[PDB]
Amino acid sequence: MKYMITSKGDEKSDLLRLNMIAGFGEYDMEYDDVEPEIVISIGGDGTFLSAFHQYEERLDEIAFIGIHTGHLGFYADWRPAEADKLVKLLAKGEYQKVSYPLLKTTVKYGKEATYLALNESTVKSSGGPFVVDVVINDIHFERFRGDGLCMSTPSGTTAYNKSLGGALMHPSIEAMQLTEMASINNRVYRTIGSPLVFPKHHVVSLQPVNDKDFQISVDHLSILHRDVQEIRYEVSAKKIHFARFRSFPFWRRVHDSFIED
Amino acid sequence: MKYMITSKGDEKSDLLRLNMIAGFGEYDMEYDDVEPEIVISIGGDGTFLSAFHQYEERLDEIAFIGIHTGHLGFYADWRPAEADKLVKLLAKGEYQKVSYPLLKTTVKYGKEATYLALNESTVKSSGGPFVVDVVINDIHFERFRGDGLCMSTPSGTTAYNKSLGGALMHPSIEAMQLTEMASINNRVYRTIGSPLVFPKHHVVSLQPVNDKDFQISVDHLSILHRDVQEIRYEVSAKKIHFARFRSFPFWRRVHDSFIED
Amino acid sequence: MKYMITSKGDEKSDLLRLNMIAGFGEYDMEYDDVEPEIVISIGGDGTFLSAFHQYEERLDEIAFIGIHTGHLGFYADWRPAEADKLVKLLAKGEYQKVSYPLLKTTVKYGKEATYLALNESTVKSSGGPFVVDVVINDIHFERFRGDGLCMSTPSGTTAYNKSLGGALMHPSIEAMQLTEMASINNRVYRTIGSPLVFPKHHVVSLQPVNDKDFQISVDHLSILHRDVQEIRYEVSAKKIHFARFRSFPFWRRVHDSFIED
Amino acid sequence: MKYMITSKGDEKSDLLRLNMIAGFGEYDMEYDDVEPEIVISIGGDGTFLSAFHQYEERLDEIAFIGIHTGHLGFYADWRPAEADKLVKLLAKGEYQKVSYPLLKTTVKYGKEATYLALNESTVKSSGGPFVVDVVINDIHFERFRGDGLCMSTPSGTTAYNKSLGGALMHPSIEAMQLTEMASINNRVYRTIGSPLVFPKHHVVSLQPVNDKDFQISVDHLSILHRDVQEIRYEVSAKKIHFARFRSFPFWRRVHDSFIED
Ligand SMILES: NCCS(=O)(=O)NC[C@H]1O[C@@H](n2c(C#CCOC[C@H]3O[C@@H](n4cnc5c(N)ncnc54)[C@H](O)[C@@H]3O)nc3c(N)ncnc32)[C@H](O)[C@@H]1O
Ligand SMILES: NCCS(=O)(=O)NC[C@H]1O[C@@H](n2c(C#CCOC[C@H]3O[C@@H](n4cnc5c(N)ncnc54)[C@H](O)[C@@H]3O)nc3c(N)ncnc32)[C@H](O)[C@@H]1O
Ligand SMILES: NCCS(=O)(=O)NC[C@H]1O[C@@H](n2c(C#CCOC[C@H]3O[C@@H](n4cnc5c(N)ncnc54)[C@H](O)[C@@H]3O)nc3c(N)ncnc32)[C@H](O)[C@@H]1O
Ligand SMILES: NCCS(=O)(=O)NC[C@H]1O[C@@H](n2c(C#CCOC[C@H]3O[C@@H](n4cnc5c(N)ncnc54)[C@H](O)[C@@H]3O)nc3c(N)ncnc32)[C@H](O)[C@@H]1O
Repeated sequence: MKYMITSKGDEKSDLLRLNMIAGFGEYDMEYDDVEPEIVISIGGDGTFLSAFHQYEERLDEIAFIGIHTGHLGFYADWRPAEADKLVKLLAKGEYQKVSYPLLKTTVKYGKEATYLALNESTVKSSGGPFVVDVVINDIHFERFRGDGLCMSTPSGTTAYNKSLGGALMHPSIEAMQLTEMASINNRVYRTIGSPLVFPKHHVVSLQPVNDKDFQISVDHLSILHRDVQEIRYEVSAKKIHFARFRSFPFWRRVHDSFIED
Repeated sequence: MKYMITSKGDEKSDLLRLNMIAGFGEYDMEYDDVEPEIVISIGGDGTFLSAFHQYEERLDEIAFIGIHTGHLGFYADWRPAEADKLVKLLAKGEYQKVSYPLLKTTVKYGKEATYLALNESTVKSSGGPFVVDVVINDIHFERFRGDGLCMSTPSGTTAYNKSLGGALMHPSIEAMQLTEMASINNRVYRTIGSPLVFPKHHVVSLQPVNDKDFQISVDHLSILHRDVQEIRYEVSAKKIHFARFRSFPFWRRVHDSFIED
Repeated sequence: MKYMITSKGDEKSDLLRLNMIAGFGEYDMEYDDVEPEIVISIGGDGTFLSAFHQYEERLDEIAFIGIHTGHLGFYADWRPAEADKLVKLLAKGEYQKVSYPLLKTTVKYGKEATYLALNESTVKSSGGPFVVDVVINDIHFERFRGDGLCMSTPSGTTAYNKSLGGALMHPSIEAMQLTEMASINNRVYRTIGSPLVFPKHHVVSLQPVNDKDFQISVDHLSILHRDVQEIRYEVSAKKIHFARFRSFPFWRRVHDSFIED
Repeated sequence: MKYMITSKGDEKSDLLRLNMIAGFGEYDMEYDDVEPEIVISIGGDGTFLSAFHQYEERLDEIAFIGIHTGHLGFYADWRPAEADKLVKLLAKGEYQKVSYPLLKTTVKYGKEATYLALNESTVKSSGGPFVVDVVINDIHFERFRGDGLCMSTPSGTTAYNKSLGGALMHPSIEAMQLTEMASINNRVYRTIGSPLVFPKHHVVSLQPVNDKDFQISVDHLSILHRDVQEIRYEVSAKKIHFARFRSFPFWRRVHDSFIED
C-alpha cells in the first residue's frame, strides 16, 4: 500500500532508504509521504521519534517500523542486513500490529495546547527555582521543589525515566509514570521521592506556586511556555501501532539494550 | 450476616472488639469465625495481614475492613472513634466492594508449594551468597548476585518495595513489581538495576545457580526452603475484597501516610 | 573591631540589623562594610552565601556569623532572640574560629577564570546534549552523558549534593564530592553512577567532546560560558572562617535540619 | 626477607605459588608463615581479605601484595604473567609502601570484643525486626528501622558500600562511611537516607531498642552476637601496608573494575 521512509540523513541510512524504495518498486507499493499507511524509520530512536511526530495526526491509520543503522534502537528493532526480507514480508502483508500507550499533555494559559508523547513529557523552570503543586484527580498531593518532573509512557520508561530511578514497565500496561528530578527534602520541604505509576483516566495536574514560566519538553522537543496556569497529564486515548513480523519480546529488547547482546 | 473480628491483642484493640461485638448484637449479625462474610481487623497493618492469611481460602466470599488503633494503617483505614458508625453502616449493608490484585508464588523442589501475598514475596540466601538466574516468560533475562529480590503487589508497593527504590503503583493496575536488594555491578557482574513492572500472565522464574537453599518470605512469614529448583511469580487470579463505605482514594492514603496528615 | 551586617531585606531582618547596630554602638565596635573583620548575615542560607561572595577576597581576615530569621539555616545557626547575647559575646571577643574547606573552579577558554564555592559548582549544557570527558589527575576516567555534574564542598554536601544521592561529609574532611545528574547507562553509554569523593590536590577536569557551551553555576550564581576548553576542580587552599561562641556540632545541625528539631 | 604466600587453592593459584617459592629460593629470601614481613596473596579479593585477617596482629611489620588469578581484584592488582618480575623486584627491595585506613568495631555485652575491617562491618537483626538508635559522639542522631547498616573503610567503598548507594572515597582520606540497608521512611519512621562520612576520632555507636541479638559481619565473617549493649565504630589507629612496585592509581583501579579494561 502507501508507504514512506524517513532517514537519519547520513550516507548509510540514505542508501538503505534508496535501496528499499527500489525493492518496493517491484510490488504493488506506492511511495506517499502525505497519507502513508506504513512509515519506515531508518536511523536511531531519535529518527523514529521524529517519524512519530511527523505523522501524529494519522496515528490510527499507520503502522510504524524502525531499522537501526547504528546502536541501541528500542523502537528501531530491525537490522540493516534484513532490509530485503522486510521489503518482501511487508509487501506481502499478513502481519500483526501491536499497540503501545501514549501520554497526553495539556498546557493551559490565561487558551489550551495539547501534545502527544511516545517517550515522556518533562517540566523544568525558566532558570529560576522550580516549585509546583502536584494535584492528582483534583486532590492536592504534594508541593514539589527541585529541578523538575518527568512523566513517561510505558515504552518511555527505558529512556529518561530510567535515568531518574523510575521502574521499567511492560508496554501492555496502560499507565504513565512520574519521576522526580533532584527534589529538596528537609524539615521544611517534603516530596514522596518514589516514582508514581498512574492508570488510565487518572489526571495529574501541575499548578504553579510563584513563577509561571516553564520549559516543557515532549520527546526532546523543548519549548518555553509563559503564563502557564496548569499542566495536565493523562494516558492518551490514542495509541501508536507497530507492524510486527517476528517475535521480539519487550523484555528481550530490554535485555539486549542494557544487559548484553 | 456472618462476621468475625481479629484484634492486635492489646487492651485498646480488645475492648474495641468487645464493644463492636456488643453493637452488632443489636442487628441481624452472627459472630462466626469459621465462615464469616465480613472480617474486621483491629490493630495495624500487621494485624490486617494476619487476618488476610487466616482466611485466604475464602477470599472470594469475604469483604475485609481495617480499623487502625495506632499509627499508619494503609489497609486499616478506619479510626476507632468511628466504630459505632461502622457497625451501623455495615449492619445495614448497601456498601460497595473494591478489589486489589494479589501475587502468586510457586516454589518447586525435587513437589510444588504455592502462596498468596498481599504485600510481597522476597527471596534471600541461606546465609551464603545469593545467586539466581532471572527468567521472564522462559527467556533468560539476567543473573542476579546480591542480597535478594522482592516481588510486590500494587498495594504492597508502599511497603518493602518502597524502601528498595520501587515505584508506587495504583492498585487498580493488575501487575507485580520486582526490586533488587543490593546487587553487585562491576565489569564481571551485571543486573538491570531498575525495578521491573510485569502485567498479568507474565511469569518470572528464579532458578538457582549453585546453592539451592533460600529464605522465602510471604508477607513477613519467612520460611527456609531447601532443595529449591525454581521460584515462580505471577499475578494471582484471586483478589482481596474490601468493604468500602466512604471515598478514601489510594493517592490520598499515600499522601496521608508519607507526606502529612 | 570592624564589622558589618547584611540583611535578607525583609522587615524582620532589617529591624534586627538596626537593633544589633545599636547594641554594637555601646562597645568599641566600628561599622565598616569595606574592611570588616566580622561579617554578620541576617536571613537564610541564601543571604549567608551572598555575604561569603561579597567578601571572598578577604576570607582570611574575616569571621562569619549567621542568624536565621526563618527556617533551616545550615550556615546561619543563630536564632533572632539571641541577638543581644551575640552582640555582647562578640563585643568581648574571646571566641574560637572554625574553618570549612572551599572548592576552586577554573574555567579555561581559547584565558582563565577562577571561582570559589562554599556549597558547590555545577555544570550543565547550553540546552543541547551534555557530553564531557571526566579526567582525574590527567587520567581519563569516564565519558559522561546526562544532565550535568555537581562538585560539592563538605559543608555543601547537605545541599544540592544531597538531592543527587551524594554522601554527607563532616566539614573537617578536606575533600570535594562529585555527583551525577541523570546519566545515561545502556550497552553503549557507561558512567560510574556512584558519587566520588576526592582529597586535597586531586584535580578533576571536565573536557568537552562536541558542544563547548555550558551553564556553570557557583553557589547558585549561574553563568553561560562559551568556547570552554576545560573545567578544573580542586579543593581550594582558601578556607572560610566562622566565629563560634557555643558548641553546635555538625551532626546535630544535620539532625536538626533533616530528622527533627 | 621473611615472606609467605597464600593461595585460593585451585590448580592455577597453587602452581603459581609453587613457582614463586622456587624463584624466591634463588635469593636471600626465607619462607616463614609465622613472622613474614611480606605476605603475597594469590587468588581474588576474598583470598586477599583472608590473608589480611590471618596476619592482623602484625599489620605494622608486614607489606601485602595481591596477584589476581581470575577477575576483578581491587586489592590483588598484579597479573600472573608478571610473577617472575614480582619475585625479582621484591627480592631486590627498594620498594615504597602505601597505607590504607582500617575500621575498628567494638561490641559490648553484659565484656568487650574488638575487630578490624579492611572492607566493612555490617549489622543486621537475628531474623526479627532491626531497630537501633544511632549515636554520633554521644549525640542521639536517629532511630534506624530497616534491614541493617554498613560501615565501610575507604578501600571498602567500592564493595558492599557501593551496592548500597554509598560514595567512592579515595583511600588517602582517613574516614569511614555509613550506609543504610532498606530503611522505612513514613510519617512515623524517619532516617537521614544519605550515606554519612565520618573523620578520624568520631565515634558512631549503635544501641539496641528492643531485641538485643544481631548478626555482625566483619569482611564477610558473619557472627551472631547475643546480649549486645552497644556496637561502636571508629577509624582504627592501625593501617594496612601494601608493597608498591609500580604506579597504579586508585581511580584507574576504579576505572578498570567498573568502567572498562
Ligand atoms: N538525543 C539527545 C538525548 S540523549 O543524548 O539522551 N540520547 C538518547 C538516548 O536514549 C535512547 N533512547 C531513546 C531516544 C531518543 C532520542 O533522544 C531524545 C530522548 O532522550 C532522552 N533523554 C534526555 N535526557 C536524558 C538523560 N539525562 N538520560 C537518559 N535519557 C535522556 C529522553 O527520553 C528523550 O525522549 N528512546 C529510548 C527508549 N524509549 N528506551 C530506551 N532508550 C531510548 C537513544 O537510543 C539514545 O541512546
Ligand atoms: N512487622 C515487622 C516489619 S516492619 O518493622 O518493617 N514494619 C512494617 C511497617 O510497614 C507498614 N506497612 C505494612 C506492614 C506490615 C507488617 O509487617 C510486615 C511487612 O513489613 C514490610 N517490611 C519488611 N522489611 C521492611 C523494610 N526494610 N522496609 C520497609 N518495609 C519493610 C514488608 O512489606 C512486610 O510485608 N504494609 C504496608 C503497605 N502495604 N503500605 C505501607 N505501609 C505498610 C506498617 O504499618 C509498618 O509501618
Ligand atoms: N534559592 C534557590 C535554590 S533552592 O530553592 O533549592 N533553595 C535552597 C535550599 O537549600 C538550603 N541550603 C542552602 C542554600 C541556599 C541558597 O540557594 C542556592 C543553593 O540551592 C541549592 N540547590 C539548587 N538546586 C537544588 C536542588 N534541586 N535540590 C537541593 N538543593 C538545591 C544549591 O546547593 C545552591 O547552592 N545551603 C545549604 C547547605 N549547605 N546545607 C543544607 N541546606 C542548605 C536552603 O536553606 C534552602 O532550603
Ligand atoms: N564472597 C561472597 C561475597 S560476593 O559474592 O559479594 N563477592 C564479592 C565481590 O566483591 C569484590 N570485592 C571485594 C571482595 C570480597 C570478598 O567477599 C566478601 C565481601 O563481599 C562484599 N559484599 C557482600 N555482599 C555484597 C553485596 N550485596 N554487594 C556487593 N558486595 C557485597 C562485602 O564487601 C564483603 O567484604 N572487595 C572489594 C573492594 N574493596 N572493592 C571492590 N570490589 C571488591 C570481589 O572481587 C567480588 O567481585
